[PDB]
Amino acid sequence: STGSATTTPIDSLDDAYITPVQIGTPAQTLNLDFDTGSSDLWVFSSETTASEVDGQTIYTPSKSTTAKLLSGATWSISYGDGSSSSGDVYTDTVSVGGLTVTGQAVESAKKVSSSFTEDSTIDGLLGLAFSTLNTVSPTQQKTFFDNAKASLDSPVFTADLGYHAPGTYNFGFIDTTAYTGSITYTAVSTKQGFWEWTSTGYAVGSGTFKSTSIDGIADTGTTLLYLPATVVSAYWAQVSGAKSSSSVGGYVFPCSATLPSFTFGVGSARIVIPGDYIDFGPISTGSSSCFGGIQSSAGIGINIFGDVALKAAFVVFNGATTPTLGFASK
Repeated sequence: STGSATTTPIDSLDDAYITPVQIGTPAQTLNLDFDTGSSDLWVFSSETTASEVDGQTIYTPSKSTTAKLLSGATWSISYGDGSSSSGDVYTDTVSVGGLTVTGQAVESAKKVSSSFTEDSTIDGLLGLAFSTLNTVSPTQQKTFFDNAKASLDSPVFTADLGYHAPGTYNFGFIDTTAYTGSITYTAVSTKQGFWEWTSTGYAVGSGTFKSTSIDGIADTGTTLLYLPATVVSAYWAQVSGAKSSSSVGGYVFPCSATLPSFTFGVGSARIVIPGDYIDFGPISTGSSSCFGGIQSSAGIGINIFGDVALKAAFVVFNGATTPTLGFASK
């Protein structure tokens, strides 16, 4: 089997992407944030504290003839950025772009933090990291991909995120029309539960490539590109007037600037992030200070190849017995 679904930016800055997902019978369609950096499929629901719902579409298990309470199971997740959610668990039928999994754990939120409430466009998360990070207790549950894997034509999914435009998540096949040149594959460590890999270096603008190993995660649920302070400083040093602002929370730059590209290495291959992809617009409405899309990972504890980086590529998440990651230009 295969599946193919369009993923759409939630706003004009590509702060996140939503993908429609069919849950239950008859189908209830929710727009979920596909997240290769976490491993829980959780949704706003009829059980969510009313004051914490503000415009989201909810899953109502009592209206699904295929929903079953997973007795005794609870879940609770605290994301790196301080957001959180928790609740109980149903199993139900979940379909993504024509690909159907029966008995998928659908984690129903009883509580969500303010960041989730305030984002009316995101109805929940669909985790695509390794199932070892799943938070359901006392019986850990599998991700949608893990459940689908054996049925797929090939045990892969691909992320093709758009810049200020829709893109695609495919399951079970590689669309050879969706990228240019070749796909370069690189090793993955699953030791921390992530799609963790090592970039071979970077360049700033038309500058020379610096060969250096940068370990990090391919994380569709993170907006920005988080890299070591040395690398980030070298980037922003090429933008007149750029500075790191503790008050704002990272590097800012004059909105009148033209940003240089940023290149990252995948083996001997190179992925070029155009300068425009690194512009996250005014820090507040009407400001002439703009927020940067490349930020320091210092004090995160891990480097993160988030949407800024991934949207410059066609990315293969290869879930074979020994997983790997593939990157192509597009």
